[PDB]
This record gives sequence, structure tokens and C-alpha cells, in this order.
Amino acid sequence: KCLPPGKPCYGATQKIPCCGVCSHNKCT
Repeated sequence: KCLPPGKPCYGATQKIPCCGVCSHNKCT
């Protein structure tokens, strides 16, 4: 499923779509 809110994304190097966007190393 999509990543939950608060997940630290690593820039754009990952095949996992975040529910929101990358905010200060996070995912909304």
C-alpha cells in the first residue's frame, strides 16, 4: 500500500510512492 504520513523519504531514489510529498525528509 502507499506509505503512511510521517515516513522519511530519501529524495527521489525509491520505487515507493508516498501518499503526499517529501517535506523535510518526510511524507505527507
